[PDB]
Amino acid sequence: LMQFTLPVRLCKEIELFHFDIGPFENMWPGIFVYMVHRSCGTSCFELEKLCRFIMSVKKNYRRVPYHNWKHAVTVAHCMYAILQNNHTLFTDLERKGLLIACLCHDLDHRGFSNSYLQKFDHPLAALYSTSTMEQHHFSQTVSILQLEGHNIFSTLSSSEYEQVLEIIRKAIIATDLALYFGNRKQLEEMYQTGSLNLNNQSHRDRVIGLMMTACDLCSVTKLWPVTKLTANDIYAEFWAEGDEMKKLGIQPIPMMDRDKKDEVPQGQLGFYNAVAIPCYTTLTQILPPTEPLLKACRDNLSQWEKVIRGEE
Ligand SMILES: Cc1c(Cl)cc(Cl)c2nc(CCc3nc4cc(Cl)ccc4s3)nn12
Ligand SMILES: [Mg+2]
Ligand SMILES: [Zn+2]
Repeated sequence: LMQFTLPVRLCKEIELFHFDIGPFENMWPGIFVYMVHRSCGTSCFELEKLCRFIMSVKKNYRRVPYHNWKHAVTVAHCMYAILQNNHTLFTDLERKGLLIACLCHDLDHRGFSNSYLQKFDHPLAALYSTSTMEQHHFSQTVSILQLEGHNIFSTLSSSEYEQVLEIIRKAIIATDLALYFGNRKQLEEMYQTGSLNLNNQSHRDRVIGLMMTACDLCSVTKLWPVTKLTANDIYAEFWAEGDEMKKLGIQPIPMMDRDKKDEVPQGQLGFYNAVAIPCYTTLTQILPPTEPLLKACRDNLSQWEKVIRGEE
């Protein structure tokens, strides 16, 4: 009967979409367990195995500016908020699988894109020809699930276990933004022609893929100071990749070229209009209680519009 509790401010604000998990690394495991316990149940996982899993997941994130352990927990918290706001829509295995998938979705990221691994000719690019880093993240997740004392799913049947690992695999693969565009277009058509059916497994898969994009991008749904300071970590990676491209004798795209900092504000506008706003719009159409994500995203677009107008 060992409940996790949070100080009052965190207990109230963790329920909101725009919650920031804060700078105290040591509180992030407890924040995650708190979320598993309320979204899934105190009965979902054996506490000792869950803690051991969380700490090995953490040890397998690297000290990179953006694709780090803080990002993992942040993406899990956005999934927690979606799940808590859409209580009755998700199966017991989905609740179990999706927080784990979010915690694991960038395991062992090096701060480089799929594109950079292909141009560098990294061994992973020969092992996994598409969604290269995402196939790796899922491979690291199965490794950790198979360490002694780390099987958090040990009470599921063979077939339930296979179903949860299949939810996790698909959820992690869906965080490849290259796959997002086509997934969102199909969901838009299905919703607008009324063919969307949440009893159809291949439809559920698409909706979970869209949820994973929404959680992965959730920096654009925070309070503006969080959004703006997170953008600094995102560019610190992209600019390092740009430098590594210049070392291979390749002009990087402007997004990755630190010499073109001036173009960031306009680049953020394209990103909100082409990626983020379409993401949270379709999500809000399918799952109305996720509207606060769309509202926060549009508020951050206006802040980037002010940066261009020289008002910030
Ligand atoms: C906020 C955010 C999240 Cl949450 C996730 C991802 Cl993947 C992401 N990518 C970007 C970069 C968007 C872009 N910047 C630039 C900069 C220039 Cl000079 C030229 C073109 C572009 S296009 N922002 N971003
Ligand atoms: Mg990723
Ligand atoms: Zn991510």
